[PDB]
Amino acid sequence: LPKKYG
Amino acid sequence: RLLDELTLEGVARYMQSERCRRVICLVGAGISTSAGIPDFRSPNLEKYHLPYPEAIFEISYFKKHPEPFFALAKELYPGQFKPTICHYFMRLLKDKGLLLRCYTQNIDTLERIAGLEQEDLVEAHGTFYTSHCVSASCRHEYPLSWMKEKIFSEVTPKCEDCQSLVKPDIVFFGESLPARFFSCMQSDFLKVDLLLVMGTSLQVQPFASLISKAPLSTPRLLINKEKAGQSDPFLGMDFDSKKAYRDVAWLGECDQGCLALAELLGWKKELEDLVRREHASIDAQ
Ligand SMILES: NC(=O)c1ccc[n+]([C@@H]2O[C@H](COP(=O)([O-])OP(=O)(O)OC[C@H]3O[C@@H](n4cnc5c(N)ncnc54)[C@H](O)[C@@H]3O)[C@@H](O)[C@H]2O)c1
Ligand SMILES: *C(=O)CC(C)(C)SCCCCCCCCCCCC
Ligand SMILES: [Zn+2]
Repeated sequence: LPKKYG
Repeated sequence: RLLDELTLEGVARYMQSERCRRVICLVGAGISTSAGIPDFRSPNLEKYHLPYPEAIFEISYFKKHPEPFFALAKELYPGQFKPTICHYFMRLLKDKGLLLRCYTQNIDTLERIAGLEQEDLVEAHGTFYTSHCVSASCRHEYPLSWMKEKIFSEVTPKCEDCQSLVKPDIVFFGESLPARFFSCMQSDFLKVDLLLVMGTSLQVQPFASLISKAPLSTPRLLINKEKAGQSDPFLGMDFDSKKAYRDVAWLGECDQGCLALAELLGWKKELEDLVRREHASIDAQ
């Protein structure tokens, strides 16, 4: 699943 | 367009119209600063001697050295967990049958303490409420009282069944968000009537993309110290263009914004009574 970024 | 004017007063009139049945809240660290939990944007992480400052919330580094993160949690662990006026505003939305979902970036459990149930919440970056041993063959679960005690004793938390590390159920930068986040996002925004965005800079992804998932007619109210979510003139919310038609920015403290909106809705006394009663109960406990 998409990863936390930013 | 659904709002009769692009103001808080317009939002409040819309919320008390027959069209406004399902509200989604999108919240971040700004809603908990008045409860004593600091955000990252507003103007203390040198004692940890990290390769680069942001490594303390990255999974690559936590896996190599979990000590700095747990030492930070100890330093930040609050003396009491008292949800804010903003949290209790969302409790009122729940009580009145308006809250479809609260999507939160916060890990501090204050939404639960304020009385939002598991079904009401998408804790998009996980939570400190539960922790798990990291060994895939074990995954033993531990409650906050267990984790707090190991954080305070300055003892890295180890599983009692297998002695592996026990990690709070939070999503570090570089980790996958929970399946529930994507499943809720694929259904909740089909029929949402209002987005209430509070206390977030809309910079962490994929959470920030949630504002783009509502129908194009859905009003979006931002209650935040600074204007957020606008498209970057180099690299969204449209508050000020000649095309603006549905987004409203109320700039100030989340608590004061929620108080002002409550007052327009005729909930000011309800909200004050609720907060005072809940805080008094927490003090008595
Ligand atoms: N309480 C928590 O669980 C907690 C605390 C810090 C950071 N985090 C998480 O870490 C990530 C990065 O954090 P971040 O702080 O850089 O991002 P963020 O998106 O949470 O940013 C917080 C935003 O709230 C605003 N703000 C702060 N106090 C406010 C107040 N009283 N009223 C109104 N607006 C206010 C800030 O100006 C900023 O725009 C996010 O996912 C965040 O939710 C969680
Ligand atoms: C993503 O945004 C989540 C983070 C990896 C950044 S967690 C950010 C805050 C970590 C420190 C928390 C301090 C202790 C809080 C204790 C809460 C117990 C319920
Ligand atoms: Zn284990």
